[PDB]
Amino acid sequence: GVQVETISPGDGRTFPKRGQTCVVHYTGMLEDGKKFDSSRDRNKPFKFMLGKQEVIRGWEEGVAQMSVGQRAKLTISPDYAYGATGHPGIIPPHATLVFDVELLKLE
Ligand SMILES: CCC(C)(C)C(=O)C(=O)N1CCCC[C@H]1C(=O)O[C@H](CCc1ccccc1)C1CCCCC1
Repeated sequence: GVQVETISPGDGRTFPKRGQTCVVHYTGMLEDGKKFDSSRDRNKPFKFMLGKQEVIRGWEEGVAQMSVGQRAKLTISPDYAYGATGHPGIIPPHATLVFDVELLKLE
C-alpha cells in the first residue's frame, strides 16, 4: 500500500478532491536512498490532476491524504507503483519507492 509519514504539517483542512490539480514538489528515491528524480532539482513543481489516472496509484492514494502545506514521505509498495515492469532504465522490477512530497497548492 502507501504509508504516509509527515515531515512538516499542512493546514489539516484543505485536502485534494478528484478533478483538482495538485502542485507538488517531490524527490523520488529507492529504499537505499538513491535519488532517481526530483522536481526540487528542476525548481519547477510537478502538477497532476487527482483522479485522472496519470500518476502511480501510491500518489493518487497518498497525496489525497495530505493537506495543503504538508510535506510527507510516501513509502509505496511495487504493486502501488510500477510492479513487475519497473520503469525502463530507472526503476527496477518489484521496487518499493520512497517519495518526499510537498503539497504546495491546489488549482
Ligand atoms: C518514472 C518517472 C520518474 C522517475 C521521473 C518519477 O520519479 C516518478 O515515478 N513519478 C513522476 C512524479 C509523479 C510520480 C511518478 C509517476 O506517477 O510517474 C508517471 C507514470 C505514470 C504511470 C502510472 C501508472 C502506471 C504506470 C505509469 C509519469 C508522470 C509523467 C512523466 C513520466 C512518469
